[PDB]
Amino acid sequence: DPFTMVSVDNTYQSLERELANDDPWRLDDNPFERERHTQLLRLSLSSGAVSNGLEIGCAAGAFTEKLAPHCKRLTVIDVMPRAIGRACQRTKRWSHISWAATDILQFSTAELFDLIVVAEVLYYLEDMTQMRTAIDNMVKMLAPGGHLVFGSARDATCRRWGHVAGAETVITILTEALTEVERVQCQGQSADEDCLLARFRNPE
Ligand SMILES: Nc1ncnc2c1ncn2[C@@H]1O[C@H](CSCC[C@H](N)C(=O)O)[C@@H](O)[C@H]1O
Repeated sequence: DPFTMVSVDNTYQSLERELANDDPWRLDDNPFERERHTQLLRLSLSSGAVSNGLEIGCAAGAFTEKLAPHCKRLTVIDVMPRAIGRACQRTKRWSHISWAATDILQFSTAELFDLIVVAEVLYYLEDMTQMRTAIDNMVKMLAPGGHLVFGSARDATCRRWGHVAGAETVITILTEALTEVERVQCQGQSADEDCLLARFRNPE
């Protein structure tokens, strides 16, 4: 069925607009987003407590808040300063969270993480060369036994949203460097609410 979304000149403005909503991306108020988060957290916790976690793309901190109590240390990156601002207010009781306003394309640490969560973010990149670059970066920052928990709207949905690729395409690329340990589908009320999540292990 046909649908309507806000229309902007670039991805920065798209992000900035959602981050100015009371509930960005409806991540608090949408039962589908809550169920997605349940799956995302179930996958993240599959191996128990995390030593050094990374969250890539935090919106207003809805998932950060669910993840934080289970990581000894948590780092959170987001290309939008407004996302860091909203999320760190949400998680203020925790003293073990670090933040950086950076694009995943530009993020370079010597840090290795035993969990990287990358959900509903990689389709904002402009093309497949950027996705690969970001994926290589994520693979590089995985600890020798660590897991990567990925989630995304499907390819078709992503293409309807004006983006280049979604879940199936990224899973394919992820699989060249990493070992798939599990996956889950997540479906809501419409074609737009149809998500694939997969948990990958670093064969290392
Ligand atoms: N290239 C990029 N690098 C880092 N963060 C990005 C980014 N492109 C978009 N983002 C951020 O990714 C977030 C997407 S909303 C998804 C949030 C969370 N992962 C969840 O599943 O609920 C926003 O905070 C947006 O600002």
